[PDB]
Amino acid sequence: VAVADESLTAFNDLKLGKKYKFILFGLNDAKTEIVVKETSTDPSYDAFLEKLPENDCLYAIYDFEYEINGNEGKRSKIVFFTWSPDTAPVRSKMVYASSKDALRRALNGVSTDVQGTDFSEVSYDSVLERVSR
Repeated sequence: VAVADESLTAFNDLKLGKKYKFILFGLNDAKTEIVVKETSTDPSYDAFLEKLPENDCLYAIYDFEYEINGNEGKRSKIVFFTWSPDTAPVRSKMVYASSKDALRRALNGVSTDVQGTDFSEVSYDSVLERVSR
């Protein structure tokens, strides 16, 4: 579909400005474009997970910061999440699956990509392992 202008601006603020810790994107009612549904500066990973619709899909961008060690500080990588819970309607999964690339191709700067179908696939530990290793 079309990527709302607002969605790009929000990605750039997070990317160059650290303005938000994470952003939740979704399709509008008209299913014509990808808009931002929520933004947050809340650093707790649990506040992120509590916002993933148990029976629906969405796209998410999270600024994951972790310790690159050797007493060397932290590192931060932008993770793109595709959230398609096993319990979401086949109709939802279908439309999110095909519109994904429209959004994913427009966001320059993403390090990792995570496909989430259940909550354990998006736990702090699974994502840490994926950005670390």
